[PDB]
Amino acid sequence: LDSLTKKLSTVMYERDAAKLVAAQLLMEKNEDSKDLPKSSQQ
Amino acid sequence: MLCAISGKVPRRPVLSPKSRTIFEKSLLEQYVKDTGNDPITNEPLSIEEIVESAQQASLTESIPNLLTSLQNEWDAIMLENFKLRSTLDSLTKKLSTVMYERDAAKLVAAQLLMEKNEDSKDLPKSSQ
Amino acid sequence: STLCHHSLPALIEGQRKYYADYYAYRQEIRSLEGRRKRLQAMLNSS
Amino acid sequence: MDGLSFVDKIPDGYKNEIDQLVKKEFANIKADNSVSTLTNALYTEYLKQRNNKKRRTPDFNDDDDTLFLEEYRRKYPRIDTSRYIPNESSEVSLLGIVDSYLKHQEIVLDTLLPQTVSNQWRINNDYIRQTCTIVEEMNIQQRKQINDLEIYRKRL
Repeated sequence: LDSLTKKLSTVMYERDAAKLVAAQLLMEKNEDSKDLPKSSQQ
Repeated sequence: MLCAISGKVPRRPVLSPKSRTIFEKSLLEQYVKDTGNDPITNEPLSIEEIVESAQQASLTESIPNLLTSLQNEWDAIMLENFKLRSTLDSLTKKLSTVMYERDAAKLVAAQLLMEKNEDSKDLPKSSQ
Repeated sequence: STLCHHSLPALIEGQRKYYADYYAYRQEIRSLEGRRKRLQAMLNSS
Repeated sequence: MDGLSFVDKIPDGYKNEIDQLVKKEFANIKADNSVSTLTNALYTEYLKQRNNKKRRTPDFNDDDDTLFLEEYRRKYPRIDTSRYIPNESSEVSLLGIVDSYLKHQEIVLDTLLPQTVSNQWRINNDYIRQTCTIVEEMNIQQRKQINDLEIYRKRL
């Protein structure tokens, strides 16, 4: 019970830690979209 | 002060010399006869390797030891272990939901690492 | 054991985050070092 | 893998937005004897095996099997008075010494709580210094990038 609860805890903490990677990465990808489109227009 | 197999408070505690963990004598003697090794650290251990007062105030209303106390002990043993089997089945289902969403998030980062750096590279190529 | 495991995984991912940003900084330095040469060649024609 | 926790000061809407991205990927990928048999059946049914309460039930002017029942009541009362006589001789003293044993056991648990609390703070304390240093390296990288983007347009 306790040995997989360590596997449950280490996964769920790392899942939300890896989830924060996407929130950072999606916002930077979005900034590179509007930067290039306003530049390539002009 | 407790036993490291059952969760008892031992009456004749014995300690092992390969890993110092205090066990009750009957439980540690049973393990070495089953598989001759220390239960915690899985190291070689025998019965001769082991190295050898608690008061419980009986209740004033001590028939009940035959009827009422003995039924409650085998009820609490039965309900707890069944609830513990229900606890072990649910976490192995929740282990599967943990790793699948973890591998789902790995494919997000693997997809988005190709998206971000090429979007930044196209900004560097835009200057030329 | 969580923060013991959280320390071990994040300390290896920090170097990979920086070295990715380090190599991205070297490529942007090449565009800056080259664009100034074309402006430096403007006074050569003058 | 590298997600800053202490540094990133991440809204709840970003947690909902990132979870939808994870959920979209989730949609794509899509030893005993017979005592164990009795204990599992009794817990699954939730029913307990009945004990004998016949000794409370016994009544006067009844048959030969109930004559065995009333003599059973006499042996139980003599045992109950003997068991009560030991407790009286012992006094509370015996209940007192077991209470002192419980306070010593309870104190050992509280010390294990401080040991784990001290160590989990130390793991966080090491992580906090790494996050602040990873902040300045990322911030200097962003400042150098914003210089290069502005300069390349200015040269051209």
